[PDB]
Amino acid sequence: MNELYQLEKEPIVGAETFYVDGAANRETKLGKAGYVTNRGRQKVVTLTDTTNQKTELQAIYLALQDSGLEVNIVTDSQYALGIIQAQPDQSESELVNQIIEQLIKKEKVYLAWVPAHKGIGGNEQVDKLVSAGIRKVL
Repeated sequence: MNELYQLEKEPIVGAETFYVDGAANRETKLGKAGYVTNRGRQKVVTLTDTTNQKTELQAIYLALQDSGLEVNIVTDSQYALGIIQAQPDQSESELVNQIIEQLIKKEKVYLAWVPAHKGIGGNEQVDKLVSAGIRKVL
């Protein structure tokens, strides 16, 4: 049970695989954020005052919404990496707070991110055709 859920954030013994990634202009803290679960689900949301990593944090809540018990939350965010991993049930960022509460009523989500911007679940060397849109990730 740990603090408020099963501290995973790393390779899980055997949990469902989920994706999480959103693009929202950091400089303005706004844009889109969605996810795709192994059940073939796809959602999207707008960011408000949320940092680049928080854009993925909000989206993180998505993969955590239909996650279930134990899933693999693949999200590009070194911030969540720091907070979302540190049981942010009530620490630092406010987003991770909501994300954890949901993580509480479940098992565990493997949250990972490696220096880049195109390393998530299903991308296929393409995000959403960036045409100078105002949804760049810092």
